[PDB]
Amino acid sequence: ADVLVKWSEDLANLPSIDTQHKRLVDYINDLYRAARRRDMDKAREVFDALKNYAVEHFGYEERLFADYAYPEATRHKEIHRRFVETVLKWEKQLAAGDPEVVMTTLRGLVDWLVNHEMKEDKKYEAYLRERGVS
Repeated sequence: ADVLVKWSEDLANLPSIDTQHKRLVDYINDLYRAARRRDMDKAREVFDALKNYAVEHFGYEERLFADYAYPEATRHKEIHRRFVETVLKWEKQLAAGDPEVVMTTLRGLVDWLVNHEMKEDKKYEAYLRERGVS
């Protein structure tokens, strides 16, 4: 009753990646509690940490892609870039348009965790593991 997103064995990936993906999960759940609270101060605070961390995380994945010539680097990097664009837009709508904007961004963040952080990222795991990345 408290949590929006939970870890799953299907999200599990390289251990260094898990560390970062787990942090995104916690930020999503933080934003969820802030919206339930409800509490726009916290929501904007959490959103900023989420925004910065997501960008750092995308930076780390792209560093691995480049170093190891991951064949789908270009597509994956562009998906990240498009999401960051989206995130900047949400940051504008969330400051402080309505309070239900935070709900539309939570809907977007759940979709992103399920379709990207799980489904899309899982694609790089074997290739990188093969080459000694963990």
